[PDB]
Amino acid sequence: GNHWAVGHLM
Repeated sequence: GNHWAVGHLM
């Protein structure tokens, strides 16, 4: 679906 919380790596 939507990419709400994805890819939170600095």
